[PDB]
Amino acid sequence: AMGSVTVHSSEPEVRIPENNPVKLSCAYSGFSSPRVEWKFDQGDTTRLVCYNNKITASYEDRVTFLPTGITFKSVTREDTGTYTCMVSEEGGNSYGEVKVKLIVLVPPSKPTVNIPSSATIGNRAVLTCSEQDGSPPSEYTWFKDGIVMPTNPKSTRAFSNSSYVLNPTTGELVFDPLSASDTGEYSCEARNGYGTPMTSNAVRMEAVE
Amino acid sequence: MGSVTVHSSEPEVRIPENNPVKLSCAYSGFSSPRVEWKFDQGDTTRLVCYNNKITASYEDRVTFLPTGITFKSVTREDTGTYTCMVSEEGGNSYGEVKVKLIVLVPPSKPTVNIPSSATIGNRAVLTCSEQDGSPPSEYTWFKDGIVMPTNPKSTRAFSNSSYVLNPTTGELVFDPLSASDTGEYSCEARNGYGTPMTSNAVRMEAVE
Repeated sequence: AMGSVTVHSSEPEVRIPENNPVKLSCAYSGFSSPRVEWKFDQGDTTRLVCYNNKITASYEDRVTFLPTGITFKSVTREDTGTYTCMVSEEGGNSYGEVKVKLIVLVPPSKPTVNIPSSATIGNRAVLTCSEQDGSPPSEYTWFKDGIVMPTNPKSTRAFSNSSYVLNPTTGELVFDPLSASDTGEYSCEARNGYGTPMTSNAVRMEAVE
Repeated sequence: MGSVTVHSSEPEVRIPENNPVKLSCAYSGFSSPRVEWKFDQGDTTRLVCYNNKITASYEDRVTFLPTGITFKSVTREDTGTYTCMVSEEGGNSYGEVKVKLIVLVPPSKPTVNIPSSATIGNRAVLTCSEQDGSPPSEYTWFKDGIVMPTNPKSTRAFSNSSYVLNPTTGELVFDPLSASDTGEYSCEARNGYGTPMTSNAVRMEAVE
């Protein structure tokens, strides 16, 4: 006795920041005695949020349950993952699955930087930025005397005599050769599109021959 | 031999760059003496006076006397031991005064490589150096401007720190690095001459 069924979610990609409650919708139809279950997924971790129309152990405190979805009370950057609703028909004639994606927003924190005081004119010169609390991740913006770093060193700018390489997601800034011209107060802001972007410590650097 | 003497009023001369200076060498006991000066520093050795005459490389600046060699100007090149050498023609007698010269050059600004950050726990090498000053530089580390105790421990307000200093390498080395070590570092270089130059203060943070 297979019936023609449906399982979908108004919000295929939810987004909300830390601590606020949030509902995850899952509207299904075609089912006479359905068994709804939610499961969690991120990286290699996978644990059930709802099992047997009941919310599992680890969530009852915060996570409530409905024919239409799971409502929370608060979240954390732990909950950032893909939620998979799963409706089956008792006995198992029919079965469907909506896959909702959650992003828990966390503004970026101050980036730690390792600009070194000096480096020799000519050899490689690795500097860095990183932050690690902002969700989504940080995109980094290098400065020099406060004048934003052109991801492109060559071409028109003013920077076209500098030998660097940037990386908006590693923050790794790498000179090669290092030039006398590169002496400057370096820094970097980290923005993830959320909250306010944090700027690191400006660190002067001198090219010593 | 006949009985002779060769000495110098100034066994260890000291004077800074560009000023003229005389090197004395008063000798006695010699009837027809052949005075010659020779230069020495490290592995370089070249004659300043040969055959009672000043050699090629010096006539411009260096003049000659029965009592010594007068200059007109010096450089940190001339910093070395000068050896006067009087012999008696034919070679019956012979003596030698050994004068030491130090040409003074104030210290220049020290280059420093304090790194922005380091991990709480592992080794943390920072540095200072200067290289124009003569005599050499003795270095003085600071932290928030509070002079570095060559001995971290030994009840100094620093016992909790784990560093090692070196007044002549400038090498400052943490091990372990502690959260406590976050600070605006710098160093002055003094060689006892002129004015001591202070490097760039570089803040440093002990992360994770």
